[PDB]
Amino acid sequence: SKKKLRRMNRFTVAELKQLVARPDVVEMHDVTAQDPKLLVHLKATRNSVPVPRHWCFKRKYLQGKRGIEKPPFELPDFIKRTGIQEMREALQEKEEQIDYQKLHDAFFKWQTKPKLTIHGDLYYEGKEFETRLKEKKPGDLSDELRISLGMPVGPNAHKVPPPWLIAMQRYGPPPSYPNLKIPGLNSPIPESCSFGYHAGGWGKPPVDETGKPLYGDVFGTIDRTPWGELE
Amino acid sequence: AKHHPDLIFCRKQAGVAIGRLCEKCDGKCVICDSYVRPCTLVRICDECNYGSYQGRCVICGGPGVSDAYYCKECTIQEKDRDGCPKIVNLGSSKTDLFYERKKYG
Amino acid sequence: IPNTAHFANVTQIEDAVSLWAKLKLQKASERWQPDTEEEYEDSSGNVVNKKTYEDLKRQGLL
Amino acid sequence: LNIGLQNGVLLRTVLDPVTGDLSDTRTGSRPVKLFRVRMQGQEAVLAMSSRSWLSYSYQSRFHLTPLSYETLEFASGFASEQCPEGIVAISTNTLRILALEKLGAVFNQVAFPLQYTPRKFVIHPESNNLIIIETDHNAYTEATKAQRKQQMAEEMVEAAGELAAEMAAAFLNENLPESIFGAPKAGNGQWASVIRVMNPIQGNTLDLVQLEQNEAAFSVAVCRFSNTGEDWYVLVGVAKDLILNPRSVAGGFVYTYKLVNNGEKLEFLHKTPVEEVPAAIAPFQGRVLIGVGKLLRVYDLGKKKLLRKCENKHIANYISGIQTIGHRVIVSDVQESFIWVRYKRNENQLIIFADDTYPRWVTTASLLDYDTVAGADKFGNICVVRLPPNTNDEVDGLLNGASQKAEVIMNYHVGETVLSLQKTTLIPGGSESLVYTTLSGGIGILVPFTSHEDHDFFQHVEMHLRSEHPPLCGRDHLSFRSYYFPVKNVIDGDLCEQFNSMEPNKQKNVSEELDRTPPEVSKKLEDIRTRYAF
Amino acid sequence: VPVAAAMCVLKTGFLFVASEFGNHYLYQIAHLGDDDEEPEFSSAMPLEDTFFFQPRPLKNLVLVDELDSLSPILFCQIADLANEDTPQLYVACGRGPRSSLRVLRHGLE
Amino acid sequence: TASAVVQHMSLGVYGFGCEDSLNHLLNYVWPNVFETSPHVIQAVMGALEGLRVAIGPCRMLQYCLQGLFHPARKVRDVYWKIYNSIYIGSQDALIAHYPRIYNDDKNTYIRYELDYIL
Amino acid sequence: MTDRYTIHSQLEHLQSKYIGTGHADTTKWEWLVNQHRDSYCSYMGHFDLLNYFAIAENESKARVRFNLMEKMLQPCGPPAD
Amino acid sequence: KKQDLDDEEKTAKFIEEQVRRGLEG
Ligand SMILES: [Zn+2]
Ligand SMILES: [Zn+2]
Ligand SMILES: [Zn+2]
Repeated sequence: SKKKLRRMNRFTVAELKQLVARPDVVEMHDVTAQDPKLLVHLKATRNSVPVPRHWCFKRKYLQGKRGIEKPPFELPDFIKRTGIQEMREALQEKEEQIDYQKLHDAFFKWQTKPKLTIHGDLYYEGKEFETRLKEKKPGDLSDELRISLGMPVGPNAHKVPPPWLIAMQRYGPPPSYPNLKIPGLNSPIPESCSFGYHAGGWGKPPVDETGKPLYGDVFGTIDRTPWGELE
Repeated sequence: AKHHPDLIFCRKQAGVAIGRLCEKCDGKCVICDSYVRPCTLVRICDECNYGSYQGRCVICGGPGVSDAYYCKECTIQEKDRDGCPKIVNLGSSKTDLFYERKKYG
Repeated sequence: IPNTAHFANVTQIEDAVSLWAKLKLQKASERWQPDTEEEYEDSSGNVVNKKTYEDLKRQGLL
Repeated sequence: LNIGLQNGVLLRTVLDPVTGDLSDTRTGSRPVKLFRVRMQGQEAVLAMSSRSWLSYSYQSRFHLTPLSYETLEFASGFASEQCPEGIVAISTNTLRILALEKLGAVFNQVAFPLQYTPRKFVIHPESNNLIIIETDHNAYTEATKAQRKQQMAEEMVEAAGELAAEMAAAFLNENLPESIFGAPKAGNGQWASVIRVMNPIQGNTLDLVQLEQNEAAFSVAVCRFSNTGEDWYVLVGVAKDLILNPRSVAGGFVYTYKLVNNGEKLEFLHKTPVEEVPAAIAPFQGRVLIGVGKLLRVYDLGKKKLLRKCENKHIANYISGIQTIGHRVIVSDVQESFIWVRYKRNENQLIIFADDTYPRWVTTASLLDYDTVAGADKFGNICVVRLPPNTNDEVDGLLNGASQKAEVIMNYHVGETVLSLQKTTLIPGGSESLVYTTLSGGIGILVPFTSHEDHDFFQHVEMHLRSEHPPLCGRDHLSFRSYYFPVKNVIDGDLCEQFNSMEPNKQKNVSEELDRTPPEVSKKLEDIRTRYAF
Repeated sequence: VPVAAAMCVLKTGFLFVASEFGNHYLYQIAHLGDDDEEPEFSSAMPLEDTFFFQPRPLKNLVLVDELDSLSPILFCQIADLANEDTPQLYVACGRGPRSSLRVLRHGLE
Repeated sequence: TASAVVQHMSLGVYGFGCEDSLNHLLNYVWPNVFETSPHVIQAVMGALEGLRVAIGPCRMLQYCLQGLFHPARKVRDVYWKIYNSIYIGSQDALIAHYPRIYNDDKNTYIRYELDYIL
Repeated sequence: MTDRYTIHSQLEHLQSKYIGTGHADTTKWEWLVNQHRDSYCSYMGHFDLLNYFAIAENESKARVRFNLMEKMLQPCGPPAD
Repeated sequence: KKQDLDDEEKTAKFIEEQVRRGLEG
């Protein structure tokens, strides 16, 4: 009867979102806690880390991941500079039918840190293939995107015209993104760029009949030293 | 130890009597069950040093031959403050091996 | 009503509209209305909303 | 042997058939003459170049401390019955029989008394006077005390008894100096505060203001509003009916004062009510930031009462202090951490753009440069927190905090609450250092290394000393320094400087572990202190 | 005497009074404090009220010495507010009526 | 076996400032915390207390919060086991780390002595 | 069944060995009160937090210590049932 | 030995600077 008494007084997910100051934080299962109020308040504190997603999944963790084939682990490039890949291949192949200064320099002289996630980055099944999104930034580009466009990749990409910069200057930039500035369209042509119609031109500056730009500015019209640094 | 979870420690107040290990078991930490970096000495409960047990291998139960130490880890996380680590259960392993012995030869 | 994570597990229309009232009021408070709250200096030595001050400013006189 | 040149520098050296080792400092561009006296149970040396430097191996350590007195032509030791131990000193057309005080206590001092617990004080930059706000919970302001005293005397007379025997005026004359007989003071919610303009050279209080009874003063700033001229103004936050342990107020006010008479007289302008206790104030681009309660306002000075030019209400808990570099603003709240904040001016907004990932009850903060802030903590730590390199200064959630967080690059458990951190240089031309003082009375400094060689060296000194000379009480030094958050990027100077007092055989153990000799190692210790500090 | 965190009464009639904040003190005992007109309270005398008494400046002790102390240090600011080029410390410290503003320098008095 | 490695590594790097990478390794280690085979569950718990001494308890506490009061009971078991293993060590350091918890009508849950402002 | 009651015995004994640990049915009240009581013992410990409160209020460290130890009895109001 | 020489030079730098400052003094 006591279990039923708590059930009878148990809150709906709508009520729990209502009284609670933050409602998103509130999951469908939080309504099943002993104290809905303390649990939502504890999930609504800064810097906390949410419980891993697979607690309820009937199947196992990485057992569910299973079936596809995976390429063997790829060595850190600075270990790869030693070539111990080649030495191991040669000895292994002879059987199948290295100097020391390079190794010490590889560990100390030229070893550098990797890219590491900050506190709150939980691992989950698919995070290695999760598509990085949200990047609403027009300025960021790729090399696969540039090449598969036929647009230059690397340091010349800025003078390599994105084929929709001419449509930015023609209909305005993408209308969902007024905040989009396009170099050579709403900011000046990048350094050493040239507006033009030849292969590699920046079009013509978006212009009104008095001589002001209709989009951005097509021509481009403290003491940050750290405190205690080594020498 | 970390290897047979069926084992128990005395867990009373430590004392001043040092702990000793058999020649058989010697060379290891009692808890982290490694074999390295001995830092600090073991101390044992008054009962667990009373009686014939003056100088016995804490683990193997046998003759005291050397001192018993604590690994650097266990002393860094302060697992060395739980009193007598004297194991007050003999454990199935010694019994069963002796029994199969008496059977065979 | 914008479909946002705040409405996760809301299935009833009445709950969605209500939740909306509280959420609208809260974002109302956290957002700062500059003109509605700014305090401007009456030249005699008084304080009135910047919106009223600019309105009256032009408003033949201010 | 001790060597004095005539360009003010001086050398020490130990004596052998040859001069073996050396170390040298400066002592003034005028020729350096050396003299002998015996002091406090030890012989020690004088030396004058442009002031007098007493050098003594302070229980086996050279301390070379200047004195507080005028320049000299000659002197020598002296003893008497009148002056049992001291100095004959002939000086600028003068002869002096002197005596030297406590031969410890690196610092001098001179004391000027106050009335209340002085919570804060700022320096008026033209005249160089101090504005101090003093406060006391559980006390009586002078008015109410005199009134209540005489009033109690009034209910004395009503005893209706021989009326004749009148202790009334006797009492009312009697005032025991509170400084020595205790503070005749009590009440639970009753504050009392005071403002004082005080000259720093001589102790005289140039001016004084006594707030009402239940008013407490919590923060003060000295600014110059852009719209008005060059007049300096003093703003004094004030809470009204604070109750401490439950917590509730009537509310705040912000007294404003004109700072007239070249910097020697406060005179009232106006007090603007405000809806919580404004706990910290700062000048900022011609207008004054004021953190009140949990909100952060930009205010500007009107001639009726302060006006509100902008605001932010996201700040988490309650605002304890606020710092501002030229462009952006480090709010520092009581529980959550430092919170960075950017002031978009033309568009007139304050935008939260990045903040710390830890909880940390900040008491005081200080800005090392654009990127980094060094903050004390109330439990005893010191942290140093810098924004990572690539951040976007200007935006318009993540882990319930702001979008991008700030990494922590030094943690260290000083040992006592640190109430005031500040970056400066002590000796002239000696390199910038970070001076902290604490709530027990200690004054320490933190000092950045410059060269990986030395940093690794000191690291190995302390690592070996740690295990070969453990603390007395059995604490484990690494743990102690890592009480709350684990130590990171700091070398302990008071472990290392204990080498000199270990026992020589162990001195040798270590000294060989680095393959140096005790003198070599000791000198290399004495550098950092010699060159950064006293 | 200002509130103490520990008194310790030596031999030789000293009495070291370590005020919890501010300066310390070392007194000596020049009267063992009996046989005068100060009324002595007791366990035995009845009332139903509490006996009163009246404070007075020192009689039975004398202040031999006084150790300087800084604690607490409520604010500190390192600055150059006199001519000289070594910056002084302005350390505003104390509690209650015994509070003070101290100026410190490197040197010996 | 990977969890054993992290244990020993963090115990060796104690106090040298290599915390960012230990923090990242802790992020991968954490999700195994729901597991059954005694050898792996016990290797994981060992790793977690090593990481406690090397990261601090403020971190482990932030990781351990949201599930102290979860509606499940398998998780609440696991989380209270971890949170004890912390609290036994470093139960003093945990003082300046607990979150601030709002008081309800008939109790008082906030410690005000900690924000006596000076 | 077996799991619940052996872990229940282990948690009750570990708790009666260490005041303040928890178990899967610890309630908000016991959590919060153990957490206060530890804060109190630690203020009286660290010689310094004592100075901080004894200056924030205007009491003397003996009176402060006394009030802390008075409160350690029932710090978060009376129990909940 | 190079490190010894180096710190010798460091000290020479210090003394030179402080004494030249005294020289302006
Ligand atoms: Zn071990
Ligand atoms: Zn025992
Ligand atoms: Zn054995």
